[PDB]
Amino acid sequence: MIEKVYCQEVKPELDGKKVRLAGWVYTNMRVGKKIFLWIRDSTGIVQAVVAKNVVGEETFEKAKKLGRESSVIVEGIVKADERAPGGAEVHVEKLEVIQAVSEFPIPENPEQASPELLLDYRHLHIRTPKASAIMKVKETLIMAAREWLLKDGWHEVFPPILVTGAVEGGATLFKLKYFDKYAYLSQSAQLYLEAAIFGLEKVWSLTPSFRAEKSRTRRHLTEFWHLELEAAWMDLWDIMKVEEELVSYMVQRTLELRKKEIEMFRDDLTTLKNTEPPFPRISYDEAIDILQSKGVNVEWGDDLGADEERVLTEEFDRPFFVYGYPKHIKAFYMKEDPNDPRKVLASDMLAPEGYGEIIGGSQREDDYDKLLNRILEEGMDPKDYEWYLDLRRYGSVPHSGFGLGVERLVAWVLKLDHIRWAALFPRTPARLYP
Amino acid sequence: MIEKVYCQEVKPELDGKKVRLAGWVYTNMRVGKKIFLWIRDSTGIVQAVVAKNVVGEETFEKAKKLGRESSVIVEGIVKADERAPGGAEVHVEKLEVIQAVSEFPIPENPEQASPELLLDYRHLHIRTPKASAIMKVKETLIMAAREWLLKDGWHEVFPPILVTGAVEGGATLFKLKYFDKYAYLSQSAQLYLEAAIFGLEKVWSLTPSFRAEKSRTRRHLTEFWHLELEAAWMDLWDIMKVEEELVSYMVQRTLELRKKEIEMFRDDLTTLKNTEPPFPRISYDEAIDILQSKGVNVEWGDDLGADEERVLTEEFDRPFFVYGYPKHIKAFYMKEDPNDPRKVLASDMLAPEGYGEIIGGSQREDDYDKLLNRILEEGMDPKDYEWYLDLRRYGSVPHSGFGLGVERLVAWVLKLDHIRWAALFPRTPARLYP
Ligand SMILES: NC(=O)C[C@H]([NH3+])C(=O)OP(=O)(O)OC[C@H]1O[C@@H](n2cnc3c(N)ncnc32)[C@H](O)[C@@H]1O
Ligand SMILES: NC(=O)C[C@H]([NH3+])C(=O)OP(=O)(O)OC[C@H]1O[C@@H](n2cnc3c(N)ncnc32)[C@H](O)[C@@H]1O
Ligand SMILES: [Mg+2]
Ligand SMILES: [Mg+2]
Repeated sequence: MIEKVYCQEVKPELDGKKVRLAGWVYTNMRVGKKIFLWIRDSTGIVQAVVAKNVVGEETFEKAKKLGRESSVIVEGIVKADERAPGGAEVHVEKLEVIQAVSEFPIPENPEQASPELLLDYRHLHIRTPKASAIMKVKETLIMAAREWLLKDGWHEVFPPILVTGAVEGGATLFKLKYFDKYAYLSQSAQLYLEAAIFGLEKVWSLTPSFRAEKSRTRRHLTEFWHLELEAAWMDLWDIMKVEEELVSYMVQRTLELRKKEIEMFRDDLTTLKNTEPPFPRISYDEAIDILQSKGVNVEWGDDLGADEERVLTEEFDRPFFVYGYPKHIKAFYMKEDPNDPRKVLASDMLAPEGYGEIIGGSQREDDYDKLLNRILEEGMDPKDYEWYLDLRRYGSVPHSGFGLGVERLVAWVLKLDHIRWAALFPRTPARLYP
Repeated sequence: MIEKVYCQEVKPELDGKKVRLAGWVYTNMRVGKKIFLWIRDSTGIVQAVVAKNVVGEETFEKAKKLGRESSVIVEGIVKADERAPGGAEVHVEKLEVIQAVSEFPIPENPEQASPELLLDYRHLHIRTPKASAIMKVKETLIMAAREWLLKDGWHEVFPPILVTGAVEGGATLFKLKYFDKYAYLSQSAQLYLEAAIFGLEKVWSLTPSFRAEKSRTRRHLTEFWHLELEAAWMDLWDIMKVEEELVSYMVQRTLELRKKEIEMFRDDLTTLKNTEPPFPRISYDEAIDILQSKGVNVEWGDDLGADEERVLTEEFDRPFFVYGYPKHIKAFYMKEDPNDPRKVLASDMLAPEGYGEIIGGSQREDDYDKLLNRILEEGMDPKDYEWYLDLRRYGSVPHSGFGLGVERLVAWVLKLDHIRWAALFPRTPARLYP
């Protein structure tokens, strides 16, 4: 490959040096007698100045016709100039047009288009600066998680996606034909992580999870990226400490590295800056009282839906925990509160500013008889869970874990109006394509 | 959480210090008047010495009954002793039996069991030392890949799993009902990575890929982990350089960190040590000649199946490339060799010692008309690929990429007898459970 110079490298200190740019036309404007092509690549935008008496009539005429997203190679000499973007421009000596484009279907400001058009052309939308900024934020949050997980001594595992058991209820399970049988798409790797702690003690995975959720909200995808941890020996309170340390590190590391991208989306970084341990903790009981005090018609035992969570977040300026939920609005695998068996040792972590749940976790039931009884009570077939019950037969230990919704976290960090914008190619009940 | 001391931390320098172990009984033997419990955790095995006159009759009797995989907490004093494992043992003061076990269904040497029994109890098999060693190797290879990818400036993305297009042929596609429509499970994220290079230039993903492969070989899973890279500007020769640099780094970093685990599986590390650039490169033409010279009944134009690849590997002592395949045994998206349009600019990387293909990659067709013609020739519906064709309409650039099978790589590194042992919970046509 003939090596290129990235746009971000075009700096005043390169004055007088030859560079080869490779990228796509961002804008094309005549300035005086010259053509100014702003060329974008994955690192920035550089002004390339095309002069007729330097490149010749043929090249000059070709340059006039280059619309947005035309692919080009540009060779020229860097000139330091304070008026130019980045303080330096390229005086073009050679222009190779790879493909001229004049009708790119995403507008220069994509948010002047209908969101439905942007989704119809999602494969083109992702190359635009704001959409790409979201993907850089997403990769940085995940990089940060892996740094924290490595340092704190967790083992990464690669759990199955094709499964035979519901983790989070049958209502949101995708079913498929699998040769001579049927399989489901995993809603969560949790049960497999619970198997893995017996060999590795502290484990995590990052997997796509699948939820056949009919409701078309701004917080639900049918496919999402799910960062899950499970640990031997830890109780609910221990796992909550892990959650706040991990999320704080993810957010602070991403503030450190991606300030520029975040400032494209936020006028106020306060809640992100506030994201350090210890996070506020309220009981579900306290949540109900806060909600009732603000006029919300909620009764103890009711689920906290998105609208309840929204009002609740008004009282907080950073992520916070709600803990100790009524048993029967939570999943079958959760350990009862030994002080009050009406409740389970569950906690959710909610983001402020209306975003609501980003993590769901719990301490797991570690008693065989109790777990089996709960499976039966929920109308589940113990045969589908025999292997999971085995974990309570062959050296059971107390353990806890949780799952983080990566897109939910990205949506809060960037104050997105819909979770879909945090997925490279979002999947929702009416959207499968591109 | 009351803090524990990991088995690996029990060292002679801790002589006289109190420790709290937490783990599972590995062996239980009476030695003289005492009970020696070897306790395993995720980091090793420590000898815990239980003396009747120290712990009392009740505890001593409980200790006698602890079989393999009994879960225990042990508090005691470290004593340096050269006869003990790791040069140090724990003199037990307190033993808490969490759950006594006597009938763990995996034998102490698992390979004395039928592989079918181990798979039936896969959730228990994964906690055993060899199986856990495979998972530590797998996580280290992947950690190494991410280190290399970060340093070399690639962006991580999170592509879709629910899709509408075959990347690697319709024969191995899983189909499912998706609300009012149908979806497929991704065979490969490649086409989406190709969209993403227009914004990010150099991208990668690690995703589960799904292949409805009926043939029950030792090299095929129906679900596998797929590390894929795609890069603007790079041709086939460029991407081959990336492949050998990445794989060499993965293997060398894993040799550095996981020598102990690898030596559980290999008597000879030579081929791993040999894995540094430049890898040998032979053309498909050369491969055919080598094969014909060794008596293999292969004709130019024929696919190189697993048995052909096996014989071919005999001539190599490290991974190697085969390049320049006949067009019609390769996928629709591959760029024709401009010097010889009977061929495409494809290469596979084969592991030695009979393992065969670990990477499939190519330069991609970047001309709209050629790609459309190929889609039509293969009986594919251009409507399902309109968005992919769009990438050749809106600023097309030359580009190349590849996919690495993580389990295939692990199987070669550890000289496994079947790829299934490299998956946490393997999926094959007859195996969906646990
Ligand atoms: N390992 C565990 O303990 C996780 C547990 N088994 C679990 O699946 O919990 P959830 O609360 O359903 O999901 C966990 C998180 O996953 C996200 N999530 C859950 N459903 C989601 C959906 N339909 N779309 C997008 N994100 C979704 C939310 O952030 C939620 O807090
Ligand atoms: N991004 C790309 O260019 C990849 C390309 N779209 C692709 O899917 O190529 P394959 O050669 O089919 O698969 C790539 C690798 O994926 C692995 N693989 C492919 N099929 C596999 C299977 N059924 N089981 C286990 N591993 C399998 C093999 O290592 C193979 O070399
Ligand atoms: Mg939840
Ligand atoms: Mg292949």
